[PDB]
Amino acid sequence: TNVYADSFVIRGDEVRQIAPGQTGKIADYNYKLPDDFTGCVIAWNSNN
Amino acid sequence: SRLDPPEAEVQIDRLITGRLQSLQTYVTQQLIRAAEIRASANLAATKMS
Repeated sequence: TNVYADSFVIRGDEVRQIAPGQTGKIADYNYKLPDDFTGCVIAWNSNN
Repeated sequence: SRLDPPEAEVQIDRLITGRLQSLQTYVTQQLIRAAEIRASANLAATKMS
């Protein structure tokens, strides 16, 4: 029906905080995925 | 209180399945005992009549 592609950055650690309900400072204040999330997460490599 | 949404969710789901099993067993066994009580009550009404 519709697709929204969220885009942001985060450290190598705390990447697991990009998940429904997963706690952490980034999840607590910056970006909190809904509990009933539905989609794909792609933490493709950016060392460069 | 001790658990954060994800595993609080999964553990409370296990616990609510357990309590649902307990309450459903209670309700089904009490329906069987209520059928026994209803048979005894029909017997009591039959004796009354």
